[PDB]
Amino acid sequence: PGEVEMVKGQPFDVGPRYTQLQYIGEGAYGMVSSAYDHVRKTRVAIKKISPFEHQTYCQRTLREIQILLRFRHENVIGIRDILRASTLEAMRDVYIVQDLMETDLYKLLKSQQLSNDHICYFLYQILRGLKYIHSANVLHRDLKPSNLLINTTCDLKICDFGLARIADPEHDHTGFLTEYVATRWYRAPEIMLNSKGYTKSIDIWSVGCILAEMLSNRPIFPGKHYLDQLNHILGILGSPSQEDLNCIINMKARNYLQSLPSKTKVAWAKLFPKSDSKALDLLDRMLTFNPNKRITVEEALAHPYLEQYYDPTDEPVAEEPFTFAMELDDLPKERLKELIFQETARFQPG
Ligand SMILES: *CCC(=O)Nc1ccccc1Nc1nc(Nc2ccc(N3CCN(C)CC3)cc2)ncc1Cl
Ligand SMILES: C=CC(=O)Nc1ccccc1Nc1nc(Nc2ccc(N3CCN(C)CC3)cc2)ncc1Cl
Repeated sequence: PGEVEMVKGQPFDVGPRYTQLQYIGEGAYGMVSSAYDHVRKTRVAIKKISPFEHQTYCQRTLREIQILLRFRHENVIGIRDILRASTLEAMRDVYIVQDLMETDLYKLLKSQQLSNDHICYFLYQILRGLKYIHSANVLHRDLKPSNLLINTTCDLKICDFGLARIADPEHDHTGFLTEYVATRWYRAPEIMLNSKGYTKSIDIWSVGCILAEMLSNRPIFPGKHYLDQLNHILGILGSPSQEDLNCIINMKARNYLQSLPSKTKVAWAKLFPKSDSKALDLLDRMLTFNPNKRITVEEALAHPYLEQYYDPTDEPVAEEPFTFAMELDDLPKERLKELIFQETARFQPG
């Protein structure tokens, strides 16, 4: 009693309110457990984050905490509680308490073919969530099936906001083949050509890839390495039009694109011969090569595919947009640590 429960050889020091911990899964500097909450008498998810040796991990922890404490929406995961030591020097890790969900879309797509009904309704919930996120000018930037939690009543919640940023269209440009952090398979084509992923179109692309994946139970663009990802995308979308090329003036990007043999766009109905044609039309508009011609989240919700669920009076938006200065990303990790201490203060003490 009063012990420190181990999860996979890692102490999870969340007693006495939270006990009976079981492993759920891991990310790069994070481990998630389920636990019993003795105060609310229910099982919860607890994420242990140990970020304070790396500036980039600190950036991501603060970013996710600042965003999720300020968001409240049915299709976005909430923060219920945060535990950390009483003093800054003692604080070596942070525990984020969240609603325990049954599964993720990744798991579900590995285990079963979805009906059209389920595909449609998951897509709607993803877009409903994303409307709220984008209404605060926040970009998720890492939407994929494993970042979509699902419970036993088919409720879906978006999670993992560690790579989120504010839409910043004035500084989106970068060079050809610039390094990128988000999961390769869900990266839009422009990430590899001229874009830092600072506009809302990059989340729409990822949602397109998720729809494709829900229709066929496999990733649509599974690149084996950075450039291969672009090549997979162009293999299906075909040779960009001249109008779309003329929006790219990075010389190396254009010359790469212009070196490829001519190829016409593959008909979605040929890749997805047994899918609803309305779903394929929406997929077409989400996976457009040119980010400027890609459908917006509002337009996607209004699309005929989602018509059984579409209800703009029941699709709320955030109070107010958010701002995060570029200079945050240059703060020493000791300063990020103090901001995480501050942001988590309102949940003290145990
Ligand atoms: C939301 C992003 C994130 O933290 N994802 C993640 C990754 C691994 C483990 C847990 C987890 N987060 C949460 N999980 C749940 N519920 C839940 C998710 C996944 C499973 N399975 C474990 C094995 N695979 C990772 C998928 C199936 C079970 C339960 N609830 C809340 C959070 Cl934050
Ligand atoms: C939109 C573009 C597209 O997908 N078109 C295309 C059409 C046919 C085959 C491949 C491709 N594209 C790719 N091809 C390459 N490299 C490559 C270079 C030359 C050739 N030739 C050599 C001689 N030529 C006469 C025919 C084949 C083949 C492949 N890398 C990446 C890709 Cl994505």
